[PDB]
Amino acid sequence: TRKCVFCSKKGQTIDYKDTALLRTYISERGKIRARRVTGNCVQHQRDIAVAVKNAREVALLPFGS
Amino acid sequence: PRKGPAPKRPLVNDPVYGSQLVTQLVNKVLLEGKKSLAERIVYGALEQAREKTGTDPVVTLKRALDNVKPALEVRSRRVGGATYQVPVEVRPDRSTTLALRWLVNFSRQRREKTMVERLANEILDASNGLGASVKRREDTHKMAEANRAFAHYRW
Amino acid sequence: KNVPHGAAHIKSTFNNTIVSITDPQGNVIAWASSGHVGFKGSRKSTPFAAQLAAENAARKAQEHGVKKVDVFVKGPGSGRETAIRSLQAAGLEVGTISDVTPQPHNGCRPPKRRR
Amino acid sequence: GSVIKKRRKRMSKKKHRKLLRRTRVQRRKLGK
RNA sequence: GGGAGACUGGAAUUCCUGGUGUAGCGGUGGAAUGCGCAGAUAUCAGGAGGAACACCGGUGGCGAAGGCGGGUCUCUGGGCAGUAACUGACGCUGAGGAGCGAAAGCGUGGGGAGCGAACAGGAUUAGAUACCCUGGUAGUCCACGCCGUAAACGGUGGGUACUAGGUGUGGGUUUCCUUCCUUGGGAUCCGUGCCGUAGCUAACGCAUUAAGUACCCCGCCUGGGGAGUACGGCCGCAAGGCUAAAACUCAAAGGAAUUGACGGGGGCCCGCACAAGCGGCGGAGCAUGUGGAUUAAUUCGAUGCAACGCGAAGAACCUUAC
Repeated sequence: TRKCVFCSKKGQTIDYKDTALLRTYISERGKIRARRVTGNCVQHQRDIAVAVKNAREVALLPFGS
Repeated sequence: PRKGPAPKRPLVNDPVYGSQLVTQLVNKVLLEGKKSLAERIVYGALEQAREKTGTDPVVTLKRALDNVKPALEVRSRRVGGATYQVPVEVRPDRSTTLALRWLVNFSRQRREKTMVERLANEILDASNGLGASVKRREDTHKMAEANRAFAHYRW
Repeated sequence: KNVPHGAAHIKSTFNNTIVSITDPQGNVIAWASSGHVGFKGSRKSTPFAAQLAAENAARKAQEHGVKKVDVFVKGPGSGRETAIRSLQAAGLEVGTISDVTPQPHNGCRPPKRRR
Repeated sequence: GSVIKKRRKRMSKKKHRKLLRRTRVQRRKLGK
């Protein structure tokens, strides 16, 4: 299991402004990846999910491309 | 065939023409357990072809078998409520024996009143690939490559 | 009508296979369903019927002069691949195989179970 | 445990339910 | 994802309008009811309306139990760890009583896309008030109240202390090789799973989250039916709920495990079982046997595989039993 990226002391703040960072964590069909594929902790996983949903809301990411 | 592959009986080399091909041919045209009859029949057809085309019989028989060669057989396998026609590659020995069966049957299908010339005529026309056997073999490749869609079952 | 490029919509369910050639704007040129070829009842779900319908529709569309086709496919698996081969053999150039099958996001309610 | 006891109880209950269903109007009239 | 209120997003289904466009679409084990040819299904563009929130998403989180996941804002309850500054036994259980309490149901006013009791045809069947197909009202939704029931289950009431360990996950504080990048490791408090000691049990199993060792308090049981029924009473608009017997009748009703048998339950392995091949039968005539029908009798026996060139390895008389 890979370590959580954001659990490092030098990780980035999760935000829906940044689209490339969320582009990292979505699949080729626009779906959100699981946390077994990434290995990030539960908390950071849910922040990523909420950020992706907000980005879809404000029309920055496709609704399942 | 449940336990494993069964042994294959070795072929006996021909005493006159010295080829397993002619003895395989006489065995496939053999009927009623009378080797003498079919044996003199294949001798008659061989000499008739030799005197007609004036060429080497062994090489033209190999030419005929190459021209009646199948490539990819089709076999039915049961799945999903239906039997699907999966294509399977064929090892050379089975292809040769079944092509020889084809040519013997088609020689029997000729209607010139006696097979001692029917089989020779089939040999000479298969050297040109002008008989019905070669065209139907082309039809066999037609079907085999037409049903290539079932290339994923690999049965 | 003469159109160089178009598209093909193939809808395959557990009961039928429907092929329709259209313009890139969606206007239909010709269609051929699995029962229009001469199959009645349960037989119009088999891959043979899909092949026949696909080739018939492709030939009618080619009579209108279609050259290259982008195929959109839909529905469960009855005659998808067989239809693709039938169009590719009838004389049409495939450009892209796109599978656009509707997928609800937990809306509406499906019917009950069959017992 | 087994289900035989449960179905005995359900059979008695269903018979009582049917008996109640059969005579609602008569019970209403007679009670008042 | 504990709760309440308001605003709001996208996919999909249905419908309406307008293009292209033809004769089928739908459904099934197979079909037929059904929808079309008055322009269906299909495929483009626009509009209306309702309901539920795919991916994250799990043996993971929260809540006293029911139960709770599209997004944002406003109000609000509970828990955990650290410091231990404060009060000084202020604790536990709690008959009655009150509050909350899935789904269905009832009342008043809206809403109604999908689904769907009751109800109609179609199909199967010796009949099908069903399973299968086509439609379809209440209902499912919202606002405000009633009823108060479930396999409301961990079939395991609440509080406290003690009793070998091994191994995952959720939340938080600390010391040490330390790159302090790092689940490096150890220590520690609260949860949540798996396996296993002693001990207990009728066995199955429980086993630091005990069904083990002990103390306090509440609830419940005394053979199976009759029966959670009748009577009386309280509650409710109604359905009904709650408290709760007797006459009579049986010599049993039950829990756990064992051995066979069976399954329209699975998993393996064999056999001319299939597969690859050769030769036949069902086609005509004839010979034998049988069923069926006449007859005075057409003697009797044999009826899937495992009877039908079988008892019969010898019916002109004799066999012979008709």
